[PDB]
Amino acid sequence: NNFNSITGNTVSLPRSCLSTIESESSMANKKNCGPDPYII
Amino acid sequence: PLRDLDSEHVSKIVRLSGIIISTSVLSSRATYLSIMCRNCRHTTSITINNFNSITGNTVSLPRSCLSTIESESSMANKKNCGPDPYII
Amino acid sequence: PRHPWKLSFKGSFGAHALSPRTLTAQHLNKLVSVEGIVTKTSLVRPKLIRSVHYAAKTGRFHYRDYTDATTTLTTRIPTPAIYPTEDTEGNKLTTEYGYSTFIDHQRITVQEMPEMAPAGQLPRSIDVIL
Amino acid sequence: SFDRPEIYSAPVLQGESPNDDDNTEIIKSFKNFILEFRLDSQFIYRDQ
Ligand SMILES: [Zn+2]
Repeated sequence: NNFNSITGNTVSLPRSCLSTIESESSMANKKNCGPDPYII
Repeated sequence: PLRDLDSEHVSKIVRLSGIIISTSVLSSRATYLSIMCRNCRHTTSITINNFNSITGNTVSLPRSCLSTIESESSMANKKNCGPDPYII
Repeated sequence: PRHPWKLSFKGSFGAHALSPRTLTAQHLNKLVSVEGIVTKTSLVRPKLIRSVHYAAKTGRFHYRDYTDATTTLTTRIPTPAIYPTEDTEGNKLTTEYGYSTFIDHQRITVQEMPEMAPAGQLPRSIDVIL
Repeated sequence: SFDRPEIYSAPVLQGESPNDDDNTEIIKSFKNFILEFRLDSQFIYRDQ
């Protein structure tokens, strides 16, 4: 909701996958997705 | 004799006698392994002829994809495959 | 009596009948009909779709398919597969030009028509990939 | 869409004089030991 910034990505894609820190699923099937794994 | 081994014998050939208490099960070490990049799909082969090291991977999978540094293809289609991208 | 069939559209578009000035970000991911003038056209360039290679040691032909984001309407996970110069066993590959497929690609610029454009303002344009 | 450039070599000149600590000379001496050693009257390592 904020577009005030210029020459800056004040909001960007997260630097690592958010599945691990959330731990949403009980199974949770060392696995690392990598830096900047998200695709728009 | 086994108790007369010294630091002067380190990394040198020694002849020594004794009795054997245990023989472990056979482990499988890789001599030739063909590896492929995870997303890049670059194909590489690693040949290992040395197996003396214990408790250590003296030869391991490369930490980054080797396609970029080689630059073997003229097209070369910033793209980074990631840390440890290779799969045996 | 093999290439997949494509679709073209005609008729009234309503609110989607626009001009390069009238194109806004609310029209993104929507089918739009845009009238204007062509100002710039690029060189027609072939784009490699499938590369065919020959391994002389085994005497076999291999191939690799390439896609980009402009080919599909839906986004896909970008898997950039490099141009193969080895087979899986390490034998040298030679490119088989003429067995590979290249699809023609162009980019044009469509600016709003000088009679439908305001008389003092700088014109607005948009790139179209063909 | 071109292929690899290839790198290859061929021996032409004599080069520098061989050195005993060089790996190639050690390999050659080991090869000569394998081929030419005689225990009593036989090439034991070659036959082995
Ligand atoms: Zn790669």
